[PDB]
Amino acid sequence: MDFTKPETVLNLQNIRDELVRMEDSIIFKFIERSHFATCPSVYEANHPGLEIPNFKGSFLDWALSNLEIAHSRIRRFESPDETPFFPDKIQKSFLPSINYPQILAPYAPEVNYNDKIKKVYIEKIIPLISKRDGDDKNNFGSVATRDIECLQSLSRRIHFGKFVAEAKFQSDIPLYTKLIKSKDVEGIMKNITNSAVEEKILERLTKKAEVYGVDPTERRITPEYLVKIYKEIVIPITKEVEVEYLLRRLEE
Amino acid sequence: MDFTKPETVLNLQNIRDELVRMEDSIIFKFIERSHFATCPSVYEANHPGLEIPNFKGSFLDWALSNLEIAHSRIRRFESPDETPFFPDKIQKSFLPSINYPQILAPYAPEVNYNDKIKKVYIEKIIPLISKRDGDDKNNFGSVATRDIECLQSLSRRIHFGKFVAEAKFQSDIPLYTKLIKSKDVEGIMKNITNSAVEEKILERLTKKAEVYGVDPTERRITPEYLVKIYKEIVIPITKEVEVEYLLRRLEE
Ligand SMILES: O=C(O)[C@@H]1C[C@]2(C(=O)O)C=C[C@@H](O)[C@@H](C2)O1
Ligand SMILES: O=C(O)[C@@H]1C[C@]2(C(=O)O)C=C[C@@H](O)[C@@H](C2)O1
Ligand SMILES: N[C@@H](Cc1c[nH]c2ccccc12)C(=O)O
Ligand SMILES: N[C@@H](Cc1c[nH]c2ccccc12)C(=O)O
Repeated sequence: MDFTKPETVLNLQNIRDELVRMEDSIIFKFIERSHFATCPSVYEANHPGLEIPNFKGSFLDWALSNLEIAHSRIRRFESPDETPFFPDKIQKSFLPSINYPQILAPYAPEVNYNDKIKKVYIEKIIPLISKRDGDDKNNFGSVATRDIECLQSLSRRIHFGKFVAEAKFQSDIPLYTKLIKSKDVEGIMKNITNSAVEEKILERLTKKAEVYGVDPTERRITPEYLVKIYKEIVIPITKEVEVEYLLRRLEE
Repeated sequence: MDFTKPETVLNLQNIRDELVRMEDSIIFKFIERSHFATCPSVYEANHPGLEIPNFKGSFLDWALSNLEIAHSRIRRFESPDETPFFPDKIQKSFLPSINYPQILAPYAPEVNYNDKIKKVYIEKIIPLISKRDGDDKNNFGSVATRDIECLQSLSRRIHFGKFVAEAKFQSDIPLYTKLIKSKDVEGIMKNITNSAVEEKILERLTKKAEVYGVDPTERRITPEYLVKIYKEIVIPITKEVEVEYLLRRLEE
């Protein structure tokens, strides 16, 4: 799977292989975040103890958005597989453009669930993966930066749906063209769901969590929780992006 | 703790013991609700697909209010520990009155947070305890009825604050009389907060959630979430009722 070989990019298998390598990345990232308390204050927008000059949002917010700006400048978002958590704040690259062939539809950047991911991450995931409950009054930076690692991997993974979505469309235009004109969610949802795969995925996760989540010489990550996270969130939103991308596919 | 032994009712310990038995009730209720999707449509007031003849409100609304009426008739609300979610719609009992001695101040019925509880329950709790996200197009009744079980236990528990509040007042009139005339929230808040207890509570919850939330032969309820719910909502609003009841205590 290379971005300058549209064929390898739109291959459904190659895509799944890539999602797989990501499983480990996410696990690792979770494991790292697991070393710190939940740190409520990091996520509170405009916390009194952490007022950020000219900024409405959370500590995490500041850190993340800033990083997105810096990165935007060095071509981060002109890569189709990277969708910004703060699209309203990203500048243009001061580096000559990498001219990636179009592999997706022109509106792809507009398909963007980060808003959700971030909320669910903070509300549902954190409680599952952190040591204690409470503020680690002098690790907010440590926590935030890690949070961002998680968030950027989740977003990459999830937004990969677009590639899958496109891949599936391509492979039976009529079936999908029919479904899309109809705005037949349930029908589309039915066709993209492939439970067999979803299941085998949760199986790997459980093993990985077992072997990675424990010092081989315990439980920095709970296998059940890792499954829960994926099963309830990761995989549901990935599909949720496929339908979305699909509805607008015939668009224009 | 018997309602016809004012002394056992106003005992701070007996009261805490009763709040404890409730922990399990709530857990059980959560666990039951956990079997179904979030079912957005149940909570939407006047949903097009579920228009209820002569009724402005949600499906849940209809079901709950109706039940409150029926119950009111058979003496439900003349019991001090039961505070109505729909006080504006409850009738009088067609059964001879149980004549409970006054154990609380006369305005107690007026101290009523259901409005909040219901909103927070729907917005914050549901997302934490349900299987999937989405409408289970043919379980709205199943979901609603369960929702009501949760709501009625939460409300009972939370409004128990009044009893605690009264209990504490009684045990140092001057301190509180002083505080109340002053409208000294923070002072009152400080005196009723007893972190030690709050903490031991969250400890039990975590264990219970572990043992109850899993088939002993998993995770119908997440221990962390159960704590979150209590820590963030249950316990905060219970206090919020104690101050409220307290401010109006000297009233008249
Ligand atoms: O075809 C696929 O492989 C993709 C990925 C997906 C996931 O989230 O892992 C797995 C199974 C499918 O039901 C969906 C979602 O599309
Ligand atoms: O004295 C008490 O026992 C009550 C109950 C309470 C709770 O919500 O559990 C626990 C501790 C106190 O800080 C408050 C709230 O008053
Ligand atoms: N992988 C692409 C885009 C990219 C991904 N992550 C980044 C972070 C910073 C800058 C660019 C990127 C590239 O570097 O060409
Ligand atoms: N426990 C009281 C009041 C009560 C509680 N829940 C009820 C439901 C319906 C009718 C009455 C009640 C009684 O039954 O005497």
